[PDB]
Amino acid sequence: RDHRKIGKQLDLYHMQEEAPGMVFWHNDGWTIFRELEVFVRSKLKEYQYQEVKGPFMMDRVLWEKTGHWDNYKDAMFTTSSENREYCIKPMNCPGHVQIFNQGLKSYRDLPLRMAEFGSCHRNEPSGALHGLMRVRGFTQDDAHIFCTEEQIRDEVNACIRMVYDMYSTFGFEKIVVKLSTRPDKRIGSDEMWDRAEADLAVALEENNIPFEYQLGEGAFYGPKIEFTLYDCLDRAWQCGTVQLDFSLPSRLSASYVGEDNERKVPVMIHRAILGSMERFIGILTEEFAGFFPTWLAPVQVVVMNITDSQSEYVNELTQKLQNAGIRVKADLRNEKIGFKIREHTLRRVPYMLVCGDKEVEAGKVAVRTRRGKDLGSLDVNDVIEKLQQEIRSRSLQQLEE
Amino acid sequence: GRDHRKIGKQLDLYHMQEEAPGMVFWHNDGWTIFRELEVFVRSKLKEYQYQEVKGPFMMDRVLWEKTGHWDNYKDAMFTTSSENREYCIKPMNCPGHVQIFNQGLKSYRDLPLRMAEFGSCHRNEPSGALHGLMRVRGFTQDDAHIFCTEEQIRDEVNACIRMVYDMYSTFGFEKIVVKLSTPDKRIGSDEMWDRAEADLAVALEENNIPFEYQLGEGAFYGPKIEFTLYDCLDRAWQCGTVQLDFSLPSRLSASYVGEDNERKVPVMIHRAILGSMERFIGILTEEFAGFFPTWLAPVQVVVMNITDSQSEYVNELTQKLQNAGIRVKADLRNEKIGFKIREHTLRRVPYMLVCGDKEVEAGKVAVRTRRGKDLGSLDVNDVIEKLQQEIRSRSLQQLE
Ligand SMILES: C[C@@H](O)[C@H](N)C(=O)N(CCCCCn1cnc2cc(Br)c(Cl)cc2c1=O)Cc1cccc(-c2ccc3c(c2)CNC3=O)c1
Ligand SMILES: C[C@@H](O)[C@H](N)C(=O)N(CCCCCn1cnc2cc(Br)c(Cl)cc2c1=O)Cc1cccc(-c2ccc3c(c2)CNC3=O)c1
Ligand SMILES: [Zn+2]
Ligand SMILES: [Zn+2]
Repeated sequence: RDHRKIGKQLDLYHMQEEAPGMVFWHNDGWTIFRELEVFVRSKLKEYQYQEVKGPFMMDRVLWEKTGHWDNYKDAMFTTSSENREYCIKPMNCPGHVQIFNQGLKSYRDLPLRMAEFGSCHRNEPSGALHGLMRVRGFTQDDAHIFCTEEQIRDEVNACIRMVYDMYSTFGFEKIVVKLSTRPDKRIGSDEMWDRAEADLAVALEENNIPFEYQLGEGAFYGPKIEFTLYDCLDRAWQCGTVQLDFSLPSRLSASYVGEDNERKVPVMIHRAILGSMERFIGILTEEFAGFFPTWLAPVQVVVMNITDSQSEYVNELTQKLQNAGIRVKADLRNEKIGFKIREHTLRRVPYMLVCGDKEVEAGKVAVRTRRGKDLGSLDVNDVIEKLQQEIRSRSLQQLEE
Repeated sequence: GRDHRKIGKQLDLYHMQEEAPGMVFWHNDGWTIFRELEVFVRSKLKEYQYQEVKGPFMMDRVLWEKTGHWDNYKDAMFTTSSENREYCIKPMNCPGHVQIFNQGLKSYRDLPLRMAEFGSCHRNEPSGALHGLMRVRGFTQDDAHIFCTEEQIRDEVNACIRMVYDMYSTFGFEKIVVKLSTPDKRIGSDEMWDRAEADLAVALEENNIPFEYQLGEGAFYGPKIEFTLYDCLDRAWQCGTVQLDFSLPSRLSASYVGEDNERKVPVMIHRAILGSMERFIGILTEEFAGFFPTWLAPVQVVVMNITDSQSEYVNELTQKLQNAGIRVKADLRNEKIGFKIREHTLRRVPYMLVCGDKEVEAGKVAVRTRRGKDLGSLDVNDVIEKLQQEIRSRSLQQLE
């Protein structure tokens, strides 16, 4: 269960010292990545998020106004052009605000949920890099919610439900939650912090979630909830975060027209559920030990013949699975069936549809799982329908009997 | 008029600001168009048997010096530093494709290798030469690199040519001008070039493509075919390029084991069809004047009521359309039908479905196009089936 080994074995990705902590995604690895994007994208639609794309770099002058510059200048990649310095974004928040500030905003437009698969870059020390876990070039399942103070509880509530919903898909039901409270050096009144910390607390209570405090461990611009998941080895991974921000909107001159017609500053909620797509793929790899659920599998089905006599049955059957939308390959090589099964089992293909003389004559197919189970000879159409159901529902488990 | 900058703001597709010169902020409706365009290309990538990869945002200046590109293009390259090492923010995806190829023992049977990528690229263009989505600093390339044998070239260039006219046809671009670039300075032998310039020439003749030679403007590393498509205003846009590279593979230690077990440096075909995804979206925005084909439209359908009596019938039809894979919104606002229909006609919504008492009673729906054509009250299921076909076929034309 090492993502760096399974990564080389299943030809998912590689990394080089010409680009430290920046992944080269091969075909099969990029297929897992994109299928994860499609999953999150379906949750963005379900939870009523917009999806945007922001530039890779912006003026240092803009990044200076955020108040992150002095603290994290050493971690930020810079580049120059025509006597102007540009930062390579390590965060998507300031870009999301620029999009928000285009056109006059109203109380009617809030809550405004702005998601992005934000390609971010951090100048992290090369010694502290490790595979897909610690990287320089990463992609966040990021979003920023612009809302009123009245709307915070409802929006954090929705973020909490979204976290547990998405984690359940991958079989993560043991979640540790930590609410980080006002730090010694903070912006805003104590009353603002009382309400904000309460808003996160009540939201967790409203979802019947037991949690604990990380005292004074909150950011200077507001308190945060952090979600830690436990894999099948009972190893703790901090992935999810819901962070309140009473600073950045004001800094970058974000405003809307209230119901009383008074120009107000929106509250910003920073939220990431998976956190780093690269790290989460890393975690899933070790979690499943290369046995990715069918919907994530780079190749979901290999249709294979015993002899040359079934070559055209395989081609017709491969075409049907293709048309059904299943990631299917044909193995028509001059090799024994045991060799074919052995090779595709090693590559962790969920299903191997074996076609012999008896399968052709009956219009059926023999299904073998990568675990080595034999489901017997089934009707071709009934099998496709079942594989479609297993993919559509993003099921963790394979076909029974 | 049909300015992509004006339409971009009107339909909330994109914005650009001085804090990021020649860099696009893709808003929700604009990012929807962008992604549908990616899905379209991916459908062609599957059809023409292309694998899809993703490369690093930046690589060491050492690698870009080995390519020979630093020499004359360093002034148009973005550079950053980390731990006393200089890195180049890539203006191209070619070197990164070779690194993926180099990882794994490549044989002659693994050729041809068709490696595609939506390559996030950056070049430091003069700020004065920037305009809209057409000339930018930060762009996205529908790029691919074909690793093939010297003999496989002509066939793999045919596929490329076929793929160009195929993809251009979808958006309704039939007027294409082609140019074969043959230079005083060059790598390798004159016999090599006599076959390389002929591989491109015969491929265009076989396909009955009239082309004009551009003697000199090719490259030292090999010749190129440039494709220029024409919009409804007869404006020229050089979008497609097919470039043969004999240098970069060898210069970046690329090799495959041949049929005779001899280590041969593979030939690299550089191909981009749309070119810049943002520029194409720019051309498309002006071509259609914001009236995007249904399959590209940010919002494809709006379902609306005449009174609060049909509100539930609307919410149900909305769900059935959403379940059918159609981008649909419901308009149950207390506004006159003429107000509603104008707003979605202004937003260039292909289809406006209106639900009156007569529509509810018959299980039907009144269909109006953004062109103002009243198609009348039709069976709900027959409409959804007709809309599905229009989207899944990527039809330029609406229901008449
Ligand atoms: C949730 C999202 O909207 C938010 N914007 C964000 O990105 N956050 C929230 C907390 C910020 C604390 C303060 N903080 C922390 N680190 C910084 C680093 C830099 Br550089 C700069 Cl300029 C600012 C900061 C900064 O404000 C950080 C965040 C959240 C989730 C995963 C990751 C994350 C995950 C994996 C990796 C990395 C980051 C870097 N290398 C990896 O391998 C980062
Ligand atoms: C087809 C694809 O695989 C190919 N590799 C490629 O990227 N090419 C073609 C090969 C010519 C090399 C000459 N050339 C031109 N400019 C450079 C700039 C830099 Br910086 C560097 Cl390092 C090298 C070069 C360089 O070799 C460049 C290419 C192809 C198609 C569209 C565009 C292109 C389209 C739109 C925009 C830009 C570029 C920049 N700003 C825009 O708005 C660029
Ligand atoms: Zn943020
Ligand atoms: Zn190239």
